[PDB]
Amino acid sequence: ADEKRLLKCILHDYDTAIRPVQNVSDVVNVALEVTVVKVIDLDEKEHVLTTNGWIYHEWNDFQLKWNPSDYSGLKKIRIPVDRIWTPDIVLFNNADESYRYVVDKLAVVYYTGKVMWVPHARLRSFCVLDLSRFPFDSQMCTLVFGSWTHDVSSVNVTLRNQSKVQYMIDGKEWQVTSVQPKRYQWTYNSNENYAGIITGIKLKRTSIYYQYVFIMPTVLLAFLTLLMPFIPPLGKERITYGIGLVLGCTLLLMMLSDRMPTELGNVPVVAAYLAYVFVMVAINLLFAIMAINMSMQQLTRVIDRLLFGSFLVLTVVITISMYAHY
Amino acid sequence: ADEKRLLKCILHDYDTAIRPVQNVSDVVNVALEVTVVKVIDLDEKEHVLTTNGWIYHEWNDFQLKWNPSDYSGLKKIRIPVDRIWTPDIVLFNNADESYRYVVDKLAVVYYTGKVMWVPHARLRSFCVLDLSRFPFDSQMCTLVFGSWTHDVSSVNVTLRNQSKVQYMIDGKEWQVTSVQPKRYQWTYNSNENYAGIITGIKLKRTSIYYQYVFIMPTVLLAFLTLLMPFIPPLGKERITYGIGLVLGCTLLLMMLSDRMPTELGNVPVVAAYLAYVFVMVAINLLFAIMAINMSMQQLTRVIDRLLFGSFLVLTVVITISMYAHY
Amino acid sequence: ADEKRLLKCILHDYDTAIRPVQNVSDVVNVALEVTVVKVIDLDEKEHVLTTNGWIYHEWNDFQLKWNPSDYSGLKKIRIPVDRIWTPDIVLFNNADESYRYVVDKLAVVYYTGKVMWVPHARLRSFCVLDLSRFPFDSQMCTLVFGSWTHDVSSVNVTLRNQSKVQYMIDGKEWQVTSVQPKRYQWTYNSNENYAGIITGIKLKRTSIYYQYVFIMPTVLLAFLTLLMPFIPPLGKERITYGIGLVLGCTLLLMMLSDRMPTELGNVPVVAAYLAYVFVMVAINLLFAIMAINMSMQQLTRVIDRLLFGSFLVLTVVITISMYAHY
Amino acid sequence: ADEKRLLKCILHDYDTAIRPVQNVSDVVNVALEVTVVKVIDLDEKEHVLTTNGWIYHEWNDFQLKWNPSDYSGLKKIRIPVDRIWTPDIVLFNNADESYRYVVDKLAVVYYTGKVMWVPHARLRSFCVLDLSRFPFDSQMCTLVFGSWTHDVSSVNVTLRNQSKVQYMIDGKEWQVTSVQPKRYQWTYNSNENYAGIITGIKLKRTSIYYQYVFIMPTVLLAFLTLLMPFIPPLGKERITYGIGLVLGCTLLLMMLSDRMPTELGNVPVVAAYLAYVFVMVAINLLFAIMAINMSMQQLTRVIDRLLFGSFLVLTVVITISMYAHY
Amino acid sequence: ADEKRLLKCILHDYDTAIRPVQNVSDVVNVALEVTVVKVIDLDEKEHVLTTNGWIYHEWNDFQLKWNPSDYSGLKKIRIPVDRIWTPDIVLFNNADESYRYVVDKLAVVYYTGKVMWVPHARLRSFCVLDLSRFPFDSQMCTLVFGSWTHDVSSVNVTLRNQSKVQYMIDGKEWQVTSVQPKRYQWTYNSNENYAGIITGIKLKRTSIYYQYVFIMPTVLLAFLTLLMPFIPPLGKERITYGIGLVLGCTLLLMMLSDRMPTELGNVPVVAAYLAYVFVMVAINLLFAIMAINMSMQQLTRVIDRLLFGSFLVLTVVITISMYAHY
Ligand SMILES: *[C@@H]1O[C@H](CO)[C@@H](O)[C@H](O)[C@H]1NC(C)=O
Ligand SMILES: *[C@@H]1O[C@H](CO)[C@@H](O)[C@H](O)[C@H]1NC(C)=O
Ligand SMILES: *[C@@H]1O[C@H](CO)[C@@H](O)[C@H](O)[C@H]1NC(C)=O
Ligand SMILES: *[C@@H]1O[C@H](CO)[C@@H](O)[C@H](O)[C@H]1NC(C)=O
Ligand SMILES: *[C@@H]1O[C@H](CO)[C@@H](O)[C@H](O)[C@H]1NC(C)=O
Repeated sequence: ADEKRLLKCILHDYDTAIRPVQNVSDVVNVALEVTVVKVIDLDEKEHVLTTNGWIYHEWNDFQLKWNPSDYSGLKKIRIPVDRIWTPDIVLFNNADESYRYVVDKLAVVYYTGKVMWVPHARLRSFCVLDLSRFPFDSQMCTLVFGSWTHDVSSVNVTLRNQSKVQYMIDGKEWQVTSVQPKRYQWTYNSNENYAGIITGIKLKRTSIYYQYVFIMPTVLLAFLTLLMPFIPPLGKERITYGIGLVLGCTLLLMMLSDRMPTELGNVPVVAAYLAYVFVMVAINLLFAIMAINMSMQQLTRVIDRLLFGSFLVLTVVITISMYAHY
Repeated sequence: ADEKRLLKCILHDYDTAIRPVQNVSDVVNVALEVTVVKVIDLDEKEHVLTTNGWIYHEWNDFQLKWNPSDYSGLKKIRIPVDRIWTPDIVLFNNADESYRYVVDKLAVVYYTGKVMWVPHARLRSFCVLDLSRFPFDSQMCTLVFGSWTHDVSSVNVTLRNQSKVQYMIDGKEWQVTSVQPKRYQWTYNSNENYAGIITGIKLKRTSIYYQYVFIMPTVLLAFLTLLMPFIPPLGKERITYGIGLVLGCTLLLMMLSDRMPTELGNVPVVAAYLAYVFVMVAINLLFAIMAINMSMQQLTRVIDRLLFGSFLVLTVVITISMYAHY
Repeated sequence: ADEKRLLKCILHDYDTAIRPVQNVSDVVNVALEVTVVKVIDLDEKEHVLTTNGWIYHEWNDFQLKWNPSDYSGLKKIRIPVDRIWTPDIVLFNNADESYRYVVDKLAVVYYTGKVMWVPHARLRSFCVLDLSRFPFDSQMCTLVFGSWTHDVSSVNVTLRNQSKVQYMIDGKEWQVTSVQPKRYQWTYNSNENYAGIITGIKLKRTSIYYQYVFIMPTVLLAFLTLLMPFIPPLGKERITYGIGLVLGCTLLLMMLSDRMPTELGNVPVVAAYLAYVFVMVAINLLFAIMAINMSMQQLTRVIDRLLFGSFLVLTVVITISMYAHY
Repeated sequence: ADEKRLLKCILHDYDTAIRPVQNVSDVVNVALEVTVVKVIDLDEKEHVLTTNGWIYHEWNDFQLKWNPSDYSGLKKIRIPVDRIWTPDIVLFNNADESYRYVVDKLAVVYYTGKVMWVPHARLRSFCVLDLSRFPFDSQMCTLVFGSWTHDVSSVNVTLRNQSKVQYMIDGKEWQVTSVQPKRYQWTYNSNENYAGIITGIKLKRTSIYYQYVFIMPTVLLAFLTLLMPFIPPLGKERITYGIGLVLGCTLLLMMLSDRMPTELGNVPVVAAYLAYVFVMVAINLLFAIMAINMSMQQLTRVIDRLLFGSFLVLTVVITISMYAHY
Repeated sequence: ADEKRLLKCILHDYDTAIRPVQNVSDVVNVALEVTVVKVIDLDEKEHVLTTNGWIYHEWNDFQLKWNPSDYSGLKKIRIPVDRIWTPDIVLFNNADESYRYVVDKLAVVYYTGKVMWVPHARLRSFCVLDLSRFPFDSQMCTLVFGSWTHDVSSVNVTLRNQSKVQYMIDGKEWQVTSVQPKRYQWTYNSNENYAGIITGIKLKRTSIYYQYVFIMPTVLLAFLTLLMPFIPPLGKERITYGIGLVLGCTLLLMMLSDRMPTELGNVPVVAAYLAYVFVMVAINLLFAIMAINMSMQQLTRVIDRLLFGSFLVLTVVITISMYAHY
């Protein structure tokens, strides 16, 4: 067949390690575009972002050159990348042992020498996230692609400006929206430059899981702690009520500590609210113990009334602040 | 032997990367049928479906052509796929790093050129599931198979209509039933088309695990919360009973939050019932605290009677609604 | 040396994909015997059985044939399986991504053409288990070995009847005993037959872990629930005692739900006993609340006496039934 | 260079599968010595021992033979094992899917034909452990190395008696000391013998983790249970104290069951002590309920005094026995 | 092209296993420098340090030698390491099964024969850590690189003194600072020396996670235990308050035991503080039980006053000591 003829012709002496430049003072312009098809997860316990998508490679191999008229058309031809040269472009913030692709067995080569690859992949990428508004947090995770072997004088990583589009994924957790990728240049020993593309995706947590698990038991334990100082001290049920709030808030703290990551810069607002509720139970237990201590003078109810007034107004302020965060 | 003769004959110049078409404007029709032998698990915590089954490949390789009379019969012959051409057909929603097969070492080739492969595999597939009726939920998970390298003008993925059958698996968790697969066409840059088969399987959770773990302690804590307002307030055991319900419902919430996934769109009905029980304990604690607060006028029992009446009728309505869900 | 001479002689034109039959209407009889050396674990949470053992292959390769007198003896010779033909026999219920062996680098070939392989392996096998008597359960897990590529007309999987022996392993968990393997024939599209061996091993759980973790706290919480109705109602300690049983039985339920698998057909007897204890605490709390409700007529002790009598006789019946299970 | 000359000379016709014997009735003596550099962990939950060390191979390859005077010295030469013959010696109790080495890329070959390998490795080995003295337990785990392909008539596994040394590792968990390795011979079908070395290492748990987590809360809950019968029954705080001990001992039991393995032969002494404390709380709750039951004759304090006396003397006996275990 | 000419010239007879020395009594000086770009995690539960960085190899290959004037410049050339010799330098304390690189597909070779490699990698390294000041602990973890095959007489591992720089990473967990690497020489059978570089990095935990999870509930439970002896004994709420502290401190202990590793040498200060709080609750429960025991002479308040005085002054001493640790 004619498809075997050009394949045996233009791969008769091809070496997969030779950089395809006609002159020694020349580079190859490798065009990249990462496109996410599905954001799988954002594991903040280990600061990784698991995602699925395809990275569009496009370079210009001048050694694979022919005219279609000698082969009766056939502009497109498909070669595995194990027999042609490929640029070593990997993630700059890879979060696993080795970088592997889902499909990497074919690459489209045109008659003009330009080569497309498009290997689909599952990318685990490190991305910095600040949990100062957990779980009502808007995020931004970056994927950095580039060459760690070839410098700028060997290859040139270029974004494609012909498709300056933006896309969105309406996940049930994250309302993922994309940011226009840019090029940022990393140096090496202040002489050699190692270029690379950077692509941000702006995650936005729209969750009903973390609200139901963390927001509503914390505000209801706050409600019970506010209901506590109407209990009269001379029956001996206020102290066991307070220690029940202590145990329930300890269980809620253990929930939160199981879910909140170790890799933490600032305290989340749900954690600060839970700490506020926990120390509020502590202060109310102090007031109950003092009240029953001098109950053995009996004009205690105005102290509990002003304590409920202060805790009511400050709890309304704190809850309104957390609602303004949401 | 004669089996070596045709193998050395029709693989004397075979290239595994050449697409087997006689004309350049021709495609190869690859027939697919996925068949599940056992659905292993549906991990909704990570939205994956682990299953075991074999995917039936069938294409037409015109380069492997011979007559049996020159080889004294032998219509069937078995070649490993590492020496012949195979289509790059993978899952469109694969949920692991790389796509691998359990057995992929043989493929049946006939004298008419048609090639069967049948590689058995363990497929981890992403599938969307809405837990609005957890755990009495009927589901539907899809397996999408297709080529991410060859377009429609190179290969053509075709369902086989000769076997339009349906099957079922009677698992102890899922009553798995199958749906007639169809073909859905995915586009690429609005010019190149990338076809593929889609196969739905309709899962149905028939579980006694999640009922015993979640349904019966929630309804029994509801029963205890309904029994609560018959306790007289002037003994100081109602408040510790209410905080015991608070701690028990917190433990049940921690059970549920351990089992309910983060990847959540809507709240499950067991979660809504547990939240209703938890806020019912909150309202009953408010009423008990108010009652013992003005116990220091003594006609409290009619308020507790009407409160039990309202909680009884609304609890019967909610439990009847959850039973109508089941 | 003479060992290289026959190796270069009878592998001078050997193809590893040719099925070794002299006539086209002939099969090769591959003799199998799986032998377990150690049953590692039975993970019922994922329905897998991890085991270690060697599978004894034995077939008849007529292409490796020589007389010892031309090579001065040397009946035994050892060839890696990468250079000779091997049958593609795998597990029919494999529970991992790919089937791999611990040692697969040598195979013994005799002068009569018969070939032994014996690759040792760690097998993860799916096996159906019914937990209707957890944890006093006698089990049976099956290992099915066969070819998914070669049919009956290509290879023939045969058990060896020369060694019809039975063995046993005295593990600290499982008293593992073996069952005589048999041959069961699986069909494919009702025309092609795909044979295979099946080997059952009869596990028997002899555990002191699950007894100490689950049986004794459940029966002691039953003992405390039986001790509950001797508490007089007019002190207000019966209700907090009952809610303490509620919280303790909730903790025990959370233990059991952590250990009991999701993949569940029937409720275990320890789970049914725990549910019975939990609803017994519910009924006793109902009786205590009713008693203290009409304590505000004072002839309550006969009701508690008959309640203890009914709960005593039915608890003795249930505990005797669970002991008869053991 | 001269280093390439002998490498091309004595590997000009080398086959990596030929067993290096001049006569057919000859074996090769492969000398083994495993040396542990660091014991990583002993996971008793899965009965594995993770360790790091190098296994010293030494055999006599008569096919790699030369005199140094033809190559101007160069007695030592270094060949990768992929081009020379190596014996297939693996662990007899391997605890992973496949046996792999950390470094296996070089092997030292001398001019006398003797070959050293020394591949460093991370070994996961099954070893039997009896937890009858957890966590004050002295242990012994074995590493068994041998060939599962070559029998005694092919290779001969030999310990080296020139280095009959013993070593020790002072870990913060295990005071690891080594035992002089010996040779134990395993049979196969009572005709073929499969030899192998066995090496015991005597672990000794010197832990402050398991003491602080398990020993001190159990003995302090025992202390509280002993303090319980001084509470007078006519205040209704003894029953809630006893149910608080029930809940605390249930939490401690859940700690222990999380840490104690399923793979259990005998109950640990900490588990037996916790069960004794738990049933002691049960007996004390029975005595408190009886006392408050006939409190409605008032000479109860001598019964509580003799109960404290019996529980004191038997608790001192049990604690002295557990201290004598330590 | 000219780039293929020298590649075919100086690799026309290259063997990848020959050590590149002109004389037999010569070594190759391999220059190493590990550089960390991001410290991923320090898992003290398994004593591993996961990090990302590149290790700078530099050796002198005299077999790859040419002048640029015969090839019109081209001093730099890039060869994959699979076709040239590379030194077998691995981690001496590797914490996984096999040592693999992220990128290892290129290596820069100059016209003077010196070869750079720079493979980026994710290193899991064992490092000793003493948790005597958890979580306010300054740490030091070491990465040891060297050859386990080539001795000092074959290769020579050398640090590069031209870049004696120090760097820092401002993580949200660890304020990572680097230490000047040195060379330490390991012996083998007291005759052969096996050199290697060692590089320390000085970690410093600056966390708000472990403080909020462990420090504040322990000090607040200490605060509640200090508030306990103002409760009058003749109401029967002191004992249930003390058992509530017992249950809350048990939950906090279970938090800490879940987070504190088994691999423990000394008790952490948070663990010692929690044990002190737990035994303080025990002593206060003893004093409350004694007080209510002889309440049935009534001058008890001075004993509780001196007990609060002693517990106040010793708690201030302990908390000031833990603050001086911080
Ligand atoms: C790489 O391509 C960009 C595209 O604009 C260009 O600006 C840059 O100079 C190029 N780098 C080179 C030629 O080294
Ligand atoms: C692929 O096969 C289907 C089968 O009906 C056909 O409808 C479709 O036109 C084919 N696609 C081509 C030929 O591009
Ligand atoms: C396979 O071997 C068994 C052994 O008895 C025999 O019964 C069966 O007929 C054989 N199958 C064939 C020859 O297809
Ligand atoms: C293997 O070596 C040991 C070393 O003493 C020897 O006793 C034994 O007989 C040898 N086995 C043979 C030669 O089969
Ligand atoms: C290795 O290099 C160091 C660098 O100073 C040198 O001191 C040492 O002697 C060398 N080792 C040899 C030549 O064996």
